[PDB]
Amino acid sequence: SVLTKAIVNADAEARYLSPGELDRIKSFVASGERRLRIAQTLTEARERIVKQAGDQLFQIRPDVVSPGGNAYGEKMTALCLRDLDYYLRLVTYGIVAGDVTPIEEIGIIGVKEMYNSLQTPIPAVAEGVRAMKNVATSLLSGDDAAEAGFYFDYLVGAMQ
Amino acid sequence: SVLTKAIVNADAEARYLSPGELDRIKSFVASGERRLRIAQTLTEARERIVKQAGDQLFQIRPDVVSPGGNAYGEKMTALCLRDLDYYLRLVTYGIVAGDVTPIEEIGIIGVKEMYNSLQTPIPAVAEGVRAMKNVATSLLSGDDAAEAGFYFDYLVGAMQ
Amino acid sequence: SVLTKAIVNADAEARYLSPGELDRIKSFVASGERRLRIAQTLTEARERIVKQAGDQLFQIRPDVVSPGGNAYGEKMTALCLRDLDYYLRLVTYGIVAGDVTPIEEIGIIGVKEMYNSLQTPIPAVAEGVRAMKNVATSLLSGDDAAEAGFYFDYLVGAMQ
Amino acid sequence: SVLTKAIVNADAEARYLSPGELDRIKSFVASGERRLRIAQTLTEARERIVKQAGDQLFQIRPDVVSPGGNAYGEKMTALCLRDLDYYLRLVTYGIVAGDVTPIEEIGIIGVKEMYNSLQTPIPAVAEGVRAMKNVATSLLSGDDAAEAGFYFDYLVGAMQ
Amino acid sequence: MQDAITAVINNYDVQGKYLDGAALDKLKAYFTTGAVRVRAAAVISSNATTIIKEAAAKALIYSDLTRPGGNMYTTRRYAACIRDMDYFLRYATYAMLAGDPSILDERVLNGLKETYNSLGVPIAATVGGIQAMKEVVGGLVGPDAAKEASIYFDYLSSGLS
Amino acid sequence: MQDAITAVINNYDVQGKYLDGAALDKLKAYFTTGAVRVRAAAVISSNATTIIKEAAAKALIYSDLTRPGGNMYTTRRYAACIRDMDYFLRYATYAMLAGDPSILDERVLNGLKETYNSLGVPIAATVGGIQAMKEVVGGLVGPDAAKEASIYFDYLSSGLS
Amino acid sequence: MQDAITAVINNYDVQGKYLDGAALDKLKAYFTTGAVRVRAAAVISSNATTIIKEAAAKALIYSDLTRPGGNMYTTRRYAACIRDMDYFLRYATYAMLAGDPSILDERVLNGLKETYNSLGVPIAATVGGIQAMKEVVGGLVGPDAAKEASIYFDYLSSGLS
Amino acid sequence: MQDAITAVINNYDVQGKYLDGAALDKLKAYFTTGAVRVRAAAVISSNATTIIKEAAAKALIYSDLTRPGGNMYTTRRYAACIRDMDYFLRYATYAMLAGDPSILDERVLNGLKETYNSLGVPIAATVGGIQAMKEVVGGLVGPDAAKEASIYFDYLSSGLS
Amino acid sequence: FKPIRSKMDIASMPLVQAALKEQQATKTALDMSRPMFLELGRSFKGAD
Amino acid sequence: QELGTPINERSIPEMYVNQGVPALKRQRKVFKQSQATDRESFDALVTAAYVQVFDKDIASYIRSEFSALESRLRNRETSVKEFVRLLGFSALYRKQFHDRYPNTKVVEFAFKHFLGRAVKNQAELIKYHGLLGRKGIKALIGALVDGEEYGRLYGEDTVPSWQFPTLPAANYPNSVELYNRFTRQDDSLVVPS
Ligand SMILES: *C[C@@H](*)[C@H]1/C(=C/c2[nH]c(/C=C3N=C(/C=C4\NC(=O)C(CC)=C4C)C(C)=C\3CCC(=O)O)c(CCC(=O)O)c2C)NC(=O)[C@@H]1C
Ligand SMILES: *C[C@@H](*)[C@H]1/C(=C/c2[nH]c(/C=C3N=C(/C=C4\NC(=O)C(CC)=C4C)C(C)=C\3CCC(=O)O)c(CCC(=O)O)c2C)NC(=O)[C@@H]1C
Ligand SMILES: *C[C@@H](*)[C@H]1/C(=C/c2[nH]c(/C=C3N=C(/C=C4\NC(=O)C(CC)=C4C)C(C)=C\3CCC(=O)O)c(CCC(=O)O)c2C)NC(=O)[C@@H]1C
Ligand SMILES: *C[C@@H](*)[C@H]1/C(=C/c2[nH]c(/C=C3N=C(/C=C4\NC(=O)C(CC)=C4C)C(C)=C\3CCC(=O)O)c(CCC(=O)O)c2C)NC(=O)[C@@H]1C
Ligand SMILES: *C[C@@H](*)[C@H]1/C(=C/c2[nH]c(/C=C3N=C(/C=C4\NC(=O)C(CC)=C4C)C(C)=C\3CCC(=O)O)c(CCC(=O)O)c2C)NC(=O)[C@@H]1C
Ligand SMILES: *[C@H](C)[C@H]1/C(=C/c2[nH]c(/C=C3N=C(/C=C4\NC(=O)C(CC)=C4C)C(C)=C\3CCC(=O)O)c(CCC(=O)O)c2C)NC(=O)[C@@H]1C
Ligand SMILES: *[C@H](C)[C@H]1/C(=C/c2[nH]c(/C=C3N=C(/C=C4\NC(=O)C(CC)=C4C)C(C)=C\3CCC(=O)O)c(CCC(=O)O)c2C)NC(=O)[C@@H]1C
Ligand SMILES: *[C@H](C)[C@H]1/C(=C/c2[nH]c(/C=C3N=C(/C=C4\NC(=O)C(CC)=C4C)C(C)=C\3CCC(=O)O)c(CCC(=O)O)c2C)NC(=O)[C@@H]1C
Ligand SMILES: CCC1=C(C)/C(=C/C2=NC(=C\c3[nH]c(/C=C4\NC(=O)[C@H](C)[C@H]4CC)c(C)c3CCC(=O)O)/C(CCC(=O)O)=C2C)NC1=O
Repeated sequence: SVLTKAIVNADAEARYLSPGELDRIKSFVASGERRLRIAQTLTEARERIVKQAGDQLFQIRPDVVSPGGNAYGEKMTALCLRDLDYYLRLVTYGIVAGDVTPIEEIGIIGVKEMYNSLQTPIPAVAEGVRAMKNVATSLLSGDDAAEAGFYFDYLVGAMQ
Repeated sequence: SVLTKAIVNADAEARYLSPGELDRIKSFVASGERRLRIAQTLTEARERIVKQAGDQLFQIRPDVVSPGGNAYGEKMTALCLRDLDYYLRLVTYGIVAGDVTPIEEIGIIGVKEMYNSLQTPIPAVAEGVRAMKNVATSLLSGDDAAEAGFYFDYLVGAMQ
Repeated sequence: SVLTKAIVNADAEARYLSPGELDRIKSFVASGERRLRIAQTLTEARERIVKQAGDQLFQIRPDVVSPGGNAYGEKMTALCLRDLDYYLRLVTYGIVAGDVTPIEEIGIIGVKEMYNSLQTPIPAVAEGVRAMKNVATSLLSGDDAAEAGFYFDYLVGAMQ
Repeated sequence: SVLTKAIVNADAEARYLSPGELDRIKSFVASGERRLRIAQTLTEARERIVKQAGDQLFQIRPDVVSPGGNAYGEKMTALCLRDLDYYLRLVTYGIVAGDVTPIEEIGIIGVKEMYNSLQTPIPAVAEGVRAMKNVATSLLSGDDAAEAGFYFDYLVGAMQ
Repeated sequence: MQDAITAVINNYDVQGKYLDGAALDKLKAYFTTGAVRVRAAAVISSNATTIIKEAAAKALIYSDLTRPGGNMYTTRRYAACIRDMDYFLRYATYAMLAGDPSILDERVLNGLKETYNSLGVPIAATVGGIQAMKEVVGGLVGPDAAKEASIYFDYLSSGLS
Repeated sequence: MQDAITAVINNYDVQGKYLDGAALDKLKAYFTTGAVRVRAAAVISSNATTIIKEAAAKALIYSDLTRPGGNMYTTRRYAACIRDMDYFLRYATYAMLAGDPSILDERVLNGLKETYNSLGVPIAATVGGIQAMKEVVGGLVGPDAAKEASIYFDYLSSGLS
Repeated sequence: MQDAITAVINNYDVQGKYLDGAALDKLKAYFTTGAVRVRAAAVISSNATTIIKEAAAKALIYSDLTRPGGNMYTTRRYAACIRDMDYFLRYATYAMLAGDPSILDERVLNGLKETYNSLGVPIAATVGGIQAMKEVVGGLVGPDAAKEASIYFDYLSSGLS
Repeated sequence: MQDAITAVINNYDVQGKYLDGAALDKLKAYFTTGAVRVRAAAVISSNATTIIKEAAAKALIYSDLTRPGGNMYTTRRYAACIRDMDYFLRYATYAMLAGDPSILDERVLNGLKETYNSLGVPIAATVGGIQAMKEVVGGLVGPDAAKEASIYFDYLSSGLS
Repeated sequence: FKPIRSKMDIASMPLVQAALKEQQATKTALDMSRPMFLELGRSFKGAD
Repeated sequence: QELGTPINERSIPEMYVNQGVPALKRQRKVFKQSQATDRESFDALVTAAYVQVFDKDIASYIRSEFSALESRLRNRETSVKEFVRLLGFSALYRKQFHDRYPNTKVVEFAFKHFLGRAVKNQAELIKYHGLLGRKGIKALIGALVDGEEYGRLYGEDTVPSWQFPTLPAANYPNSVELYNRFTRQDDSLVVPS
């Protein structure tokens, strides 16, 4: 989180916390209520976002649901939707934490290796993540929409 | 409104108003308070009807929110939701006025040239309107629901 | 004329012409051809203007052609029409000259004593001049119409 | 300014503004953009014009920067160049106003008495102003050059 | 042209605003006075030619207008004047039913003053006839709608004058 | 007295500043509305007596002011009131032409309050008449110069009040 | 209407003169640029609706003109505005093909200014849209016909202004 | 005395009008500048003595004022002059907090001039001291409230002179 | 004691006048924290 | 650059614009018959002569009472000096500026209207008030118009107009106080003695 990053930086430098670091600490704690509200909204709308993102992703990449595709079949598509739910949960974790430490340590480190082993289209994962981004942003006010879109865009970029 | 449609024909043939016209004005004026109460609930549920309608529209056809779609992007989707809100407002206008004069003069005449220049799917817009009809009917009593459904039905018919 | 007024105000200070008054002189000479064209156009249609304006004046103010009216009788009406023709000639002179110097010396100063001695209604003469203005502006282009209407308005206000 | 001089005559004669005065006001406001451009150009070249005017003035008559000269010494030469800056500002004010009332009220009436009291050579000051005119006209197009040269010649004539 | 309801709807559509309490109050205000307007219009339609007859006899006829040299002289001009009176009464009925003077401003008063000035029509006589038919309709309609009927006749008279 | 241009020039001269971007923007803003001021001034000059007549009819006459015991009773006081009314109109025209109330403060408002207190003139009635010409001039000039004409009438009314 | 050839022919017929070296030179000057005009006309005919669409995107929509209260607000007004744009494009194509703004004066410019004045159409916004169409057409056609097409768009904008 | 809030409230009470959009805009514009005034007043209060010392050193002392026969000669008059400078600084702080020079007019300037001619105090020297304090205060308070602080010192100097 | 009146309008002060212009711009130009579909269908003028 | 900047920054401009003599000293026009030829300019001279005398307030009431004087002036039978003198002989001037004031305020009103200043000193009050009471207005006006000061300042053809005197002492504030007074605004005599 923000506190973890500030603490690790001060420890690596071998000094006490900078006043600007305390400034970002105070801003981060003051933004706690709004971040919790955004996380609550996304958690309550977790099913709709995942389902709609799946439908939109299958429209741009119809071949993934096809005979020579990774997600061919009802349970193979269910696994893809469960993956999208996992990434939605990780985005909620990142929003509540204030940075992308949990998202990084859970879902992008080695994701290329895992999906390469599974023979899974990663660009299709990225398209699904973008679809979840659009569906989630449709359910939020503008400022919170940009705040969540930051983490969704980071997930899209890191999955490349 | 009913007044304009019942006065224009009288001016056209050059006579004073006929008793059928007068008594249809009586039915219209007697239904005035119930018309106002009907229109008030739709304004209470303005920003909550459009969110439900957008989800059903995009679930029925996700291709408009696809990369080759007209509504691709956050701001494109916001514009479509704004147009749906516009048509909800026009439906409230028609409900209160008792006819379709304001609806026609504001948002149907030339709408085909509108959406052809913008290259927007008019049949998609029709399903978007029908979603608003269903969500509005879900929050009204049966007689009032049918009354609003008449104007939603007219908008859907004129849109295509 | 503009030349006359510039020369007179320069001679008031007993100094050579300032450059600004020279730009006055160039603007006036450049507009002089258009002014003379407008005056010739009004000159070609002098009889129709006075006739229609006299009809308009007698419509608005019928008391002057009433038994207790200054212009009661056919010869008294003919004298009124001759006065209107005089004012039209003065307006054409003003338009060609550019400055209103001839009109004031010919048919403005002393006109109060004019119509007080003759017992003629000055407001009625004003109404006749306004009708002349309308009929004259009906036969001119918009810029030319405004250019003539300014002098007509001077006549109406200066007979106040 | 021309507005002030027209209003002063109108109030002295106790009457509304004449059509000639209104026309000169109109031309005066029409010329405003080119006047503002000329004033802006002179304002941007303030330092260069002043420095070059001082250099030409001292070349033409170096006796003023001699030991027995009025402007001998660094702190005395600074005041002479500041006076030249004052007159350049007055010229820009005159150009923007359209005539020389600001120049008269601020820098010429009593200038003979002040410079006689300070024992400075008024003919030297006039040549210094003329050098400023030459440097200023070096940075302007022909029409704007003549327009500024009018005010510069006014200053040169007044300091005489 | 526009009625009260369409006028309020247009006045809110220009601002891009939903119908709120004040606008619905205006609409309910028009809705409450519905009965008097249709009853006044029905009685006026039933008594139109009688109204024109009394208005003519009370404001125009038995005067120098009907005699030679007047504007109302000759059967042609008399028929023109009575047709104009019937026209005015009909459009006043329309404006009373619609609750708005827009129809009168559009289809009646537009150019009428200048055309009557060109044709020599007596504007004062026209206003007197309009007020006479206003009086007769106020008598006929009863207390329910006499005031509403009178307002648009006053509007026509004021626009002409 | 000062206009907009001379006001800017003096305000910069007292600080010893060359005309910068802000002063140039102020002068540009004045110059962009030069023609409308001239047109409105010409209209007011042409319609001067009618503005006074309708303003007096709307605000002063047909009341106790014109009756015995009123301040504008008798021909002398009526003429004095209309001459003052015309003074206000002419100086408002000067202010709207110059774009500055400096002339109004310099040549009209100084000593006016205590002069009217000495003579017994009703200041409230004077403010009413000034607002009367404000409405009339706003009707005459049109949308273009209505507010700019109105600001100086408001200046005169606030100075008297 | 008339093209360059017809204009020269009429200007010599009004003197009753057979064609001389100067007229032949003018005809040669027009003939030397015939191919580029036809190419630009074909490109404009191909991309007419696209030219309108990016023209509207850069100049008109996403502004107060589209919001409630804009002149192009409502479907009817937007359809009328885009029809006006396609009219301007077609007549500019005609003018550039004929090498003469006579057709633009005869069938486009006359009446249009006061027509927009009566309708309330923003002339400045229309001129801006015409300029956007001009720049799109110039970018599309290439250096060969850019100035030749742009002169008629400037003619239309100047006639409107 | 009166601040910005009471000035708006009194200006509306004299008309007997409820608060409208303009009054609320004025009140919001005052409320937004709340913390800046408090910070500037705190800085001035903390640095009061140094401001007086520096202003006196720059403008008054080391001259004929403090040498014998001068108006600031003797401890009895030196203490009085520095007390007067303290009074001016304190009331300038009050005026800056209130956002209105009404306190300066009511409790500083009235009778002050004729008091100074009665005592023999040099008005020009007092004005010079006030401007020196103005320069020092503008240096201290920062760019946020420099103009706001300087306006009241200029008000005091113009009232005295 | 005579009333001392007021010669300087409070809205002409540097801080208040500097805040009024910002108040105008913030209310007219920019949007805020309601949904964009609601904020894209707004007419900034009220009766013009 | 900094040697021409104000020092003690003028934090409120146009509080320093108005200092010094008023702008009215140089923001008004002087009228001369010698350069007032032609009908348009002659009317301005005539209407200005009714404002120097009569002090601009009861001058607007004048419609046609002085019509024989204007005719002779236009025909060049009498000079502007004669016109101004005959304007002070009329019953309107006597009614307005002599019939409601003490005999010494008539001297002050006569000075400010026909010379442009107030009374110089006590030795001039004694001369010009001991003549007005001896022979009335028609001698006091003749003494002012035919004096050496009038001949120096205005000569034959020139409207009197306000002058802002520098000397002698207390003639500038005394004159300016008279200048900035509307008609009937204040009737204190300013310079009693
Ligand atoms: C619209 C007509 C109005 C009107 C007029 C009227 N005029 C007269 C008589 C005269 N009018 C003039 C006018 C002029 N002489 C000039 O030099 C000029 C300037 C160019 C003018 C305008 C003169 C000289 C006369 C006298 C006769 C003559 O010309 O020799 C009359 C007749 C009055 C009589 O007593 O006979 C009338 C009626 N009357 C109206 O009702 C109209 C408003
Ligand atoms: C009480 C009647 C008064 C009167 C009237 C009068 N009118 C005419 C002629 C016309 N009236 C009209 C009117 C209209 N045209 C429109 O479009 C409308 C609104 C939709 C109106 C009201 C017109 C156009 C004419 C001229 C053509 C025609 O006659 O139809 C006349 C005839 C005059 C003539 O013969 O030229 C009269 C007499 N006259 C009075 O005295 C009454 C007061
Ligand atoms: C609408 C008329 C109101 C009114 C007015 C009234 N005024 C006077 C007398 C004077 N008014 C003036 C005014 C001015 N002198 C100036 O120089 C200017 C500005 C340029 C002004 C406004 C003056 C000086 C006088 C005194 C001299 C004079 O009478 O001319 C009077 C006459 C009072 C009397 O009889 O003594 C009246 C009646 N009265 C009303 O009731 C109206 C509200
Ligand atoms: C369900 C949504 C569909 C869709 C819509 C879409 N619309 C636009 C752009 C505009 N739409 C309008 C609409 C109106 N103007 C009016 O006056 C009325 C009547 C009340 C309407 C409905 C306008 C003016 C625009 C232009 C932009 C603006 O408003 O300023 C767009 C954007 C197109 C672009 O090129 O940016 C879209 C996407 N798209 C879909 O796929 C749906 C079917
Ligand atoms: C060292 C100069 C200081 C100064 C002075 C200043 N004075 C004026 C204007 C006037 N001074 C007088 C003086 C007198 N009245 C008398 O009777 C005489 C003898 C003849 C004296 C000495 C008067 C009457 C005036 C006003 C009329 C006039 O200008 O002649 C001015 C000019 C003010 C202006 O133009 O508005 C100044 C500058 N100013 C300083 O800064 C010095 C301390
Ligand atoms: C007589 C044998 C019949 C009859 C007639 C009758 N007429 C009136 C009233 C009017 N008649 C006219 C007629 C004309 N106006 C014209 O311009 C022309 C063309 C030359 C005609 C014929 C008019 C204008 C009137 C109204 C009054 C007026 O002139 O001002 C009446 C009176 C009706 C009333 O209500 O008072 C009568 C009785 N009556 C009969 O019994 C015969 C059949
Ligand atoms: C009657 C024979 C003539 C006539 C007169 C007329 N007067 C008015 C209105 C007013 N008349 C006065 C008059 C005076 N006020 C005074 O102090 C004196 C001196 C004693 C007089 C004579 C006034 C003040 C008014 C205004 C109203 C008021 O008194 O408050 C009108 C009305 C005009 C209007 O537009 O309303 C009329 C008609 N009209 C004629 O035709 C006769 C020749
Ligand atoms: C000397 C033993 C101590 C000392 C003195 C000191 N004084 C000043 C400056 C001033 N002293 C005065 C004094 C008086 N003014 C009066 O009217 C009287 C009564 C007769 C006195 C005693 C004044 C007015 C000044 C200001 C300058 C001026 O006179 O114009 C200084 C200079 C302070 C400075 O420059 O900031 C000093 C140093 N300092 C010591 O340490 C000694 C113990
Ligand atoms: C929270 C971190 C995390 C993730 C993400 C994760 C993912 C994950 N994705 C899986 C399968 C899968 N994932 C995909 C994904 C896709 N197919 C496409 O076309 C696209 C490129 C993409 C969807 C947009 C597919 C097709 C499978 C099934 C592969 C198979 O059955 O062989 C599996 C194997 C089955 C199982 O879950 O037991 C895992 C573990 N596990 C974790 O712990």
